[PDB]
Amino acid sequence: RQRRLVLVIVCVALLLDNMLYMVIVPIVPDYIAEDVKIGVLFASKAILQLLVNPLSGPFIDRMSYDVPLLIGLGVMFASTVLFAFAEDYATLFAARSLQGLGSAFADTSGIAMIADKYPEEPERSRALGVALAFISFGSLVAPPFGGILYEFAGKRVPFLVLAAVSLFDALLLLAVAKPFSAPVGTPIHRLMLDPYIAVVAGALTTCNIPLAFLEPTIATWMKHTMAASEWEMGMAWLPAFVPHVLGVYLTVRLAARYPHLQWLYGALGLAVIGASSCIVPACRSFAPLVVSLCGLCFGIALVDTALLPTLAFLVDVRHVSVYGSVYAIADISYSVAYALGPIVAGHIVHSLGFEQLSLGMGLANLLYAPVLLLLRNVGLLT
Repeated sequence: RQRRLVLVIVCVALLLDNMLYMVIVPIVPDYIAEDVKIGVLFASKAILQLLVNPLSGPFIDRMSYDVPLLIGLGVMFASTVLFAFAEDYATLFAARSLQGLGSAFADTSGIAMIADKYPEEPERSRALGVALAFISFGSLVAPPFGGILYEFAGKRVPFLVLAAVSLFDALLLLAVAKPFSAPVGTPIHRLMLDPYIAVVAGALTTCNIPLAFLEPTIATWMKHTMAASEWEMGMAWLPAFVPHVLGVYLTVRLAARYPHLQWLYGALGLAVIGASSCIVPACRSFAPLVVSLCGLCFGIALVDTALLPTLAFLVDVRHVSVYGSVYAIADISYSVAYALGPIVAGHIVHSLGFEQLSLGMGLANLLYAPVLLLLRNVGLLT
């Protein structure tokens, strides 16, 4: 028990958190439906994640990661009960913005708590891997079932049930950890100018471009002239979970036998992601495409559970020992591709076609692994 009971509560608060940013995409254009106006609504979540994260950086490391987590959970509960009482454009826009703010306040605090409660070499990696696996189980296998549940019942009862469950989890966390009972960190604008952190931030912002750009342009490529039914459009990302957990487990296991090596895994993951992005075109069948998607999803875990604890290690070694405003920088890095995707992907696909942007993403991905080589002396720093 002890610290382990908190980890389960935080992890579940992230599984249901990622369920909602991706169960509303197929629901939006059943009400409003000239296509540029609907693009901004889908980009509202990531836009607010860039204008609140720098302001919420120093906020997190000032009151021990509890009040920000509770604030984020409350805001997201408020935003969940608003998606089910909405039919017009403005209400959905406001709900999406509130969801983005709640994510920006909650995910960083949860990751910081997980990193703080497990200070050690062989346990922090395991905790972060568990958190990432719980995130992936909510982000990659849930929306297929949520779509069927909405098609059967609707959008009122399930969303209210989700809000009730989120409130239950928040109340459980409040009862377990009591914040209302009787170290100056490094600011972001000076933490950014670190040669050993900018590379990691760039790798994080580069390893997430293919996921942000494949959606929502993969459906119009599946249905267009290649034998696409309706099941194999929502069931094309579900068999993409086993490689992810396998990669997370493999990287966590290999991070213990070899302690020094924490850049080779990132380079290999980036290479795999680039190769998968390059090979995703030119597959005139469902099975090769789903295999390429499997490889693409597997490559991301290698980068994630090899460059996520590296930030904590660096901020502990050559800075002050507070775990905040660093995962905020990581979140800023991660929330740029998702902001740039649903607005530029359609234009790029219409102009150059779904055969050159994929190679461009692959070439960009295979141009940073050499850059990730300036992380060879980490662990020797004194």
